[PDB]
Formats: sequence, structure tokens, C-alpha cells
Amino acid sequence: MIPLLAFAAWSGTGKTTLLKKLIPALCARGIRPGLIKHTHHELRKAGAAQTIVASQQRWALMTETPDEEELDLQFLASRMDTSKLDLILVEGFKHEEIAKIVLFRDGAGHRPEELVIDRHVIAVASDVPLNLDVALLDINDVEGLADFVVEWMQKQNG
Amino acid sequence: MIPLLAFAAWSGTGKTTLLKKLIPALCARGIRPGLIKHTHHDMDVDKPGKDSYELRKAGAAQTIVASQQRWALMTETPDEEELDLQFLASRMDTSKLDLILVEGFKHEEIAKIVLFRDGAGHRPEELVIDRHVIAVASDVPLNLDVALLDINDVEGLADFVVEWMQKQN
Repeated sequence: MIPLLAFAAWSGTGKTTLLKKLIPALCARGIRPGLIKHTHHELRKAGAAQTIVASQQRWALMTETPDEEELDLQFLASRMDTSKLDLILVEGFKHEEIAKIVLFRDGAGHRPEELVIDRHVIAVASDVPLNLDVALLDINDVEGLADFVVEWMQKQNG
Repeated sequence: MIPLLAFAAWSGTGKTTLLKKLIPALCARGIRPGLIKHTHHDMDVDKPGKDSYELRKAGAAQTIVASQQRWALMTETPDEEELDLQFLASRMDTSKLDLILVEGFKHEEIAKIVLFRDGAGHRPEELVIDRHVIAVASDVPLNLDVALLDINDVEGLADFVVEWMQKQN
């Protein structure tokens, strides 16, 4: 039920670095964030399809998917314990049919006209002015980005 | 919903080694097992803890890393350890499982098989067999209240688990 928000950028634009700065800023504001990331590349090998491993510091659930990739984002969010969370950030999926902020950096090897802005995009965080039908954000102002995220949250109540 | 079954033994008796061979044997009969385990190691070091380390270090309290062949959820518990067995089992996707095996916890209050190996230096008289025990798997004959299984007969053990499972449904 809690809000899901994707972040999208071309490689080399500095998305991971930005996320790493954005999370503590959200935390500082009382937000408890989750994150879902898509990547490429003995008793599990013995054949337990699902394994929980619990320690003092933390616990893990590991789910083997040998025949078909798990790509249903709403299903994955539902695995998290949302009683402990206010927001789930998302990155790296193809058919992201949720709200999305796009990152742009002018010297990062792409012209502004190459940007693809679909109907789910709510904002573009950029280091130069752009001609757009959505909110335009300063990508080098993380505090201000945290502001925009919180306000978007306080509007998603339902 | 689905049956939970613990395996219990003193350290060094042969619990993890036994489970290493039983799980394949169950899978061969078409049983799809889950596993819940306790560990004393630092989960940040492997695979897949390492994959989510930077994001959790920055403040992400729960992470999922999803790829072609598998996905992993991590839940940070910096205040108190998670030891609620029924909660843990409920976070599994039980629509795709038949049986959940449980191992390594100090307190495990469910159906249980207890293990004994003579050469481990303990006397059989020191075995604690409470009301939850359905069998003792042993390498020496014991005359017991509950079933007595050969700890070295893995297929026999897999048969006994199926038969117990039939009584649950």
C-alpha cells in the first residue's frame, strides 16, 4: 500500500552515487526507506528453493528462480514488511509502470533530445535547464530532491 | 498451512551434514522443501549480503536484489534479533512449498527429529526428549518411547518424513 518510486538514468549519469546520498537525507526526515534493485550477474545447491538465514544483526530470504525471472514489481514489494516502512525506491527494471524520476547530466555523453519521457515520469533531476511538461529539479541539490520526494509522498495517501 | 519440522542435536553431532543429503533426497520424490537456519557469522561478507551492503550502509532498512536466476530480501535488525519462527515461516511463499525444515535455533517448539552419534562423546542418557520429538536418528540401537531411525539410512529417513507429512494434511 505504501508508495513505490523508480529512479532511472543512463549508465555514467551517477544514479548509484545519488541514491547513496538521497537515502540518509530521507532518513534524516523521519522516512524509513526500502529499496528494490534489479541487477545482471551448499544446502541451496542441495536444493532448497527458499531459504531463510537469521543472525543477530539481520535476516535474509533467498528465493531460487531457475525457470523464470521474477519481474512482477508489486509482488516483490509485497515480500517486504511494509509495517516497518514509509517508501520503497526502485531501480533497474524495464517495465516499470510506477511513478519515476529521470536523471540527466549534460556532460555525461547524451544530448537532452535523447531523453525518453513516458507518461509515468514525475520529474527530471538535471544539471542544465530543460524544456519539459513535468517538474524540473536540480540534480546537484540532494536536500531539495529529498523535499520533492517527501511532498510527492504526502500526496499519495490513497 | 504447511508443516514445520526441526532437526535438533548438540554441536558437532552432524546436523548440517545430514540436511545436506536429506534435502536432495526429498526433492527427488517431488517434495519442495523450505529451510530456516540460524547462523553466528556476519551476513555482510557473502553473496548475497555483499550485493546490498552499500545501500543498507547508507540507511536502507530492507533491500531486495533481483536477478535472472534468483532474488534475495535483507532485513536489518540493529535493535533486537528476529527469532519468531512462525513469523519467519509466514514470510516464505508457501504456495510453492510443501515442507519447511528448521535448524540451529536455541529454542524450537515444533515437531522435531533429534540426532545421536555415539562417537561424539555424550552418553545417550543425557538426551532430552520433550513432547515435540517424533523420532531419534541414531547410529546405535536405543530402545525408545518414540521411533528409532538409522542416521546413516538417508532414504529410510526420507520415507519417514513423507509418512509423517501425510498425517499432517
